[PDB]
Amino acid sequence: IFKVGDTVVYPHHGAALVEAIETRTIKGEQKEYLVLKVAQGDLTVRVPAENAEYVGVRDVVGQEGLDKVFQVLRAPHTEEPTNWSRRYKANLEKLASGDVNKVAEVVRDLWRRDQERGLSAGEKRMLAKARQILVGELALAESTDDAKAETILDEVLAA
Amino acid sequence: SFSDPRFDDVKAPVDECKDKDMTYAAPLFVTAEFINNNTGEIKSQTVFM
Amino acid sequence: VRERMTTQDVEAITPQTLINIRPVVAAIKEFFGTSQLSQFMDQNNPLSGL
Repeated sequence: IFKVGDTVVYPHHGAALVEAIETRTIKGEQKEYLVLKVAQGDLTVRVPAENAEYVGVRDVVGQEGLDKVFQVLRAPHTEEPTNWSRRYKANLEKLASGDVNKVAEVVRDLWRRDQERGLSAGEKRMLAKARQILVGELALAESTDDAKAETILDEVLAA
Repeated sequence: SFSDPRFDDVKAPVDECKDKDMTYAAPLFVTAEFINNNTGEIKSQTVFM
Repeated sequence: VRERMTTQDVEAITPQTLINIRPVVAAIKEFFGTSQLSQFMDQNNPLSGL
């Protein structure tokens, strides 16, 4: 599955690259830990090859996944009722889910909010971090530059 | 788990510290390490201390 | 660390988010200043400095 140079997503730390796989033994078992280090967090994280999908690591989103996430960011109005604190807990859970589709739904909801009403400090920090991780994902899914992805966001948010 | 305390060079030379009231100091970096037993990982960084 | 070791969500924490240095830095800074073994260097000549 995985090899050196695999541009890979890692919940929750977003995108990151692998340097190698070290032949380390734990409990008499020479496990093949893959040594992966992220760019955002600035840290390395090595993990067994086996439990990759179990912890939740994933190949970068393919172009059809990109199309679906754009379609989810261009999604309809479907919204939550009153108790914004209820929605705060909800969309924070969504963020914690680490799925690109759900995170896009988070950022789209907060976009329709801060466009119209105006968030609070916690709301804006929420939207900021969500947009950060989503920009990282899009930049490394299109295989493009940073500001390009945010521009694609603001232009897809517009429609 | 912690390990490997290393000092970078001082941030201000002595005389300028004494002048501007800067306390003559130097940063600590400590290579931390987080390990989950149930699944098995490492979260190794270079923390500013 | 062990306090927020569980309040945080597993498979999401980083040591940077676990480690809080503020108590360390406060402890040091309240040692060198304001502690009866951290004194003004009594320098009214080289011998007193020594």
